Amino acid sequence: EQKTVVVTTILESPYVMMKKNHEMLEGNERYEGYCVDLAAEIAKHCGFKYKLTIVGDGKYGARDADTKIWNGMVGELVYGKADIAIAPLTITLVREEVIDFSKPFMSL
Amino acid sequence: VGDGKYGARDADTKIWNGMVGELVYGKADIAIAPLTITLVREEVIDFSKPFMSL
Amino acid sequence: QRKPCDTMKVGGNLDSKGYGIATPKGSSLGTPVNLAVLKLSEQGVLDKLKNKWW
Amino acid sequence: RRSKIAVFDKMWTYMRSAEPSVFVRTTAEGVARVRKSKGKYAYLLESTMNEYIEQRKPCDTMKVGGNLDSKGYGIATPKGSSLGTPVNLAVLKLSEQGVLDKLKNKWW
Repeated sequence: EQKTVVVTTILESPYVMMKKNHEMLEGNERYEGYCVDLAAEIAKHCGFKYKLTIVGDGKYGARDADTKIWNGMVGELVYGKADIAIAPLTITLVREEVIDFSKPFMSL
Repeated sequence: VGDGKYGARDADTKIWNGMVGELVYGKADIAIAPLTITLVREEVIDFSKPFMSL
Repeated sequence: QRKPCDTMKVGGNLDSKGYGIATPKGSSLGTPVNLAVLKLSEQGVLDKLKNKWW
Repeated sequence: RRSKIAVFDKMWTYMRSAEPSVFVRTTAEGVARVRKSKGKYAYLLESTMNEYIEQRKPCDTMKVGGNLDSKGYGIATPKGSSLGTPVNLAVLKLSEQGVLDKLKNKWW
């Protein structure tokens, strides 16, 4: 059977924003914005349930050349903990070596 | 190659004609041309990340 | 488009870059997501969403 | 034909009902129809072609406006060929080092 899939994202505004009702509401309804609308569309296509979590350390991250640790969203994704990063994560050479990007959904 | 187009599907024969057909039938190793990326094409050939925007 | 709305943008773009969905290497999620992210681009839904927030 | 957002549809309804026929079936006919019509006629085409046609003689037209969408060209490889995966790195490594900008400037 299928199990719900974690999805990791960073607030960064207006991609993700806090609902003005988080004092009371529970679950995904805490969050709204362009990212959430895109998430629901992908979920409707692929047919998976998803649970949002805010990223643990607030940063996109890159490999530290000293410790070889990956921090950030890429840290939570590479070490097998997040499974998808729907985020404004910029494609750059050092990232393609460890994760796969779709074709780009926006240009800047 | 004598396409003049950039390859398209024939809806009748289902045969690929033009540029993309030469890759599907394996006549060449790699194509480098300004063919535009669209959903009909990924299902039968692979594209890099885009080298230009328009 | 945020108050006090006293800036203005000018001119072109000095470079180009793209955002993207990301998945772990070897995940089964990798191929269907890229198809969805192409399919949504052609139906215009993405620009409708952009207008819905900017 | 599938436009949204309640601006393009006015143009579509116009082109569906104007007389005489506003469309042309080859691009050089569109260029000629612009060039002869003393600026009373305008045409829509791929920006990369527009930005080249500007630079040829007679040098009598100019680009105006931004864009309506975004699309990109790409290298193509036959499915499952081992050659495809290093090219996907090569294209990235070139873009971050200015080569694909200098090669554009050289020719346009």
